[PDB]
Amino acid sequence: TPVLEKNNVTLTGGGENVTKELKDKFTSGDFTVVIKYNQSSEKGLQALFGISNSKPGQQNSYVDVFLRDNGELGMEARDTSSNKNNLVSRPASVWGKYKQEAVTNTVAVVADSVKKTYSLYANGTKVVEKKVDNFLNIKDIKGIDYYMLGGVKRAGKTAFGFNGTLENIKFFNSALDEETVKKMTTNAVTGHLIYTANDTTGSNYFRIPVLYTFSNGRVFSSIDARYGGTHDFLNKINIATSYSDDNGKTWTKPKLTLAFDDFAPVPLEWPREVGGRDLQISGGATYIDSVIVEKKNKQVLMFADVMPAGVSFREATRKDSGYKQIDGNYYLKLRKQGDTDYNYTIRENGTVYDDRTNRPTEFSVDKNFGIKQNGNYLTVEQYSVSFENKKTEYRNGTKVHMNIFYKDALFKVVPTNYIAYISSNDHGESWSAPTLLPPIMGLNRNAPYLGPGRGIIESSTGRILIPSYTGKESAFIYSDDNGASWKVKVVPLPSSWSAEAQFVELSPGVIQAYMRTNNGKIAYLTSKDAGTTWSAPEYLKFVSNPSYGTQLSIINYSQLIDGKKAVILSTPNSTNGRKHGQIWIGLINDDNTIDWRYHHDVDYSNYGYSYSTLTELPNHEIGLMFEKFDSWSRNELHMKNVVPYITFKIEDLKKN
Ligand SMILES: CC(=O)N[C@H]1[C@H]([C@H](O)[C@H](O)CO)OC(C(=O)O)=C[C@@H]1O
Repeated sequence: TPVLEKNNVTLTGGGENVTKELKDKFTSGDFTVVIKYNQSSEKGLQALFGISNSKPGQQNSYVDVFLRDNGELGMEARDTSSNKNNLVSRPASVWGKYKQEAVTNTVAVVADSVKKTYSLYANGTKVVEKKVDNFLNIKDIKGIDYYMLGGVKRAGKTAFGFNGTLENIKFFNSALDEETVKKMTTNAVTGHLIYTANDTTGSNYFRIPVLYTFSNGRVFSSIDARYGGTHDFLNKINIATSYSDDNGKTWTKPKLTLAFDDFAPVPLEWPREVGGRDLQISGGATYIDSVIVEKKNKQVLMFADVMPAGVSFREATRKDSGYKQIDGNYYLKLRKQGDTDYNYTIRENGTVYDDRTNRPTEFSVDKNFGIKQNGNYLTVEQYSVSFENKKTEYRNGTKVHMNIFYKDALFKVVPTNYIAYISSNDHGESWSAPTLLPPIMGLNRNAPYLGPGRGIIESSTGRILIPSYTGKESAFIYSDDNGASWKVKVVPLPSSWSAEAQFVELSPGVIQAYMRTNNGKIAYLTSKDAGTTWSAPEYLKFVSNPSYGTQLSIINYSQLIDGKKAVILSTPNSTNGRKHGQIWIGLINDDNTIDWRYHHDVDYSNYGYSYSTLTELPNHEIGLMFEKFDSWSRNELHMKNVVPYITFKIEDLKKN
């Protein structure tokens, strides 16, 4: 039970002395503090409480828990005379505002001198636990004489003044156990996660959210389940899905939808320290960056990039499709172990052919790229990962089918990237086996890289359009036969853009592709013939981002706003990083120019905001899922439970 509990303490920098209440309560020196608070101003460094030596010369002798204006939660524990200075923290731990209101967060700190660890919790998640060599509890700091809410008394002055309301604050004179404190910090923020660390997927990490609303009124999500931290590469990544049959209120437990099993779907504690965060899973095959579209006949497509083990955006040969042309048909090449050339193709029924003799072999390749010999599966041992800061990838005794995308395969595909698609006839309950896309860029070129989010059906032609990019060009993958066959329009860009794009239709036959660039701006290209030819790029005047850029989301909206047809855009908007998420409403004019009339800031401007996805809910509200952190920063790698789902009414989005 609490040694002290206070409530509804509103403050604006000044703090409140509780020295009389807490002096003499902390017998061992260990402590737990749980704080339910909301901020009225996020600016500056703010302490939720402070325990200090207030006397002159002793300003580096204190304990506190602090909040930064970018959502970082941390704690310090410092002693002047021994020059001991502990700082434990994690970025992107709290929420600032939501729809014009200060957000209530619940955070906690645990100091355990037996373990020599400081632990921090926020909103149901243990955001960090750190064993420290120079551990300090309250009794270890010389001359503690001052205990304060909403600041730290340093040399008789109030430092780090907190602005807001401490709704409830509990001080305990012992280290409370992990599961209790997780429970105490659980609140409404906790329930905005669809995908959670070590849920049904087995993944501790997630990135690249996608939302889509189907014609039947189901709302559907896909996401990258990234098992080896959040690294784009190298990594072990599956695509997970989850859906809602009630306008987004409740969601199904996540299922794996695209996955390889050369590594198992298991939780790994990826090291965040500078010395380990660069580590990667190197040996594992991957699906990455999903795109969803619903056809006119209500069948659903999902596309994803496919990386064989060892291959990424970085390693993939750019000069080979992985396909061969034989009598006007395209067939995937394979290289057998011990050969240097690619002497084999996969042809009809998955039969592996020796191209030299033009004869079928005894080998075949199944619908999931698994290898058979005489109609029986070849096997390989699955890998596990183990730590200590010593990472090892090792064979674990479990047998899985040998696969042409694996490290230990007898027959291997060219080490480049591919695109695969799967189809569903039951709005995402079940999915067909993956089909690899044919060499639409040419035989001597790797496939493009998907622009995550959604594709579209252009209404005047029924053309299906899937966005992708090469690093130098936009690659608009399309089908004019309701998805039976695919072509591409390649459009050279002004520079080396990572041209992650999304489409909107302005009017029949007129589409725009809005995309990331390498120049700091969002570009948009216009076609007035349903995607066949594209104008020169124009740029939005009101977004200004770092040169590297970030993925965006833009969707058509079904209902009139101010009597006009509308589009809705989600993007970060800050030259300081992947920060300052905004939702913009653009109203289409009769001449097909857009009036960008409204914008809404999702949280405060220094809070993290990376990849995002929008959908129109059946009730005509808006669903938003996004990466509430900076996914470019090397400081914000390998963080759990940082991809929330939130919703807006149009009237909410009109404000800011
Ligand atoms: C296929 C792949 O690697 N996709 C990744 C993409 C890509 O590497 C970049 O476009 C190269 O320029 O980068 C990012 C990113 O947050 O910046 C996320 C994607 O998951």
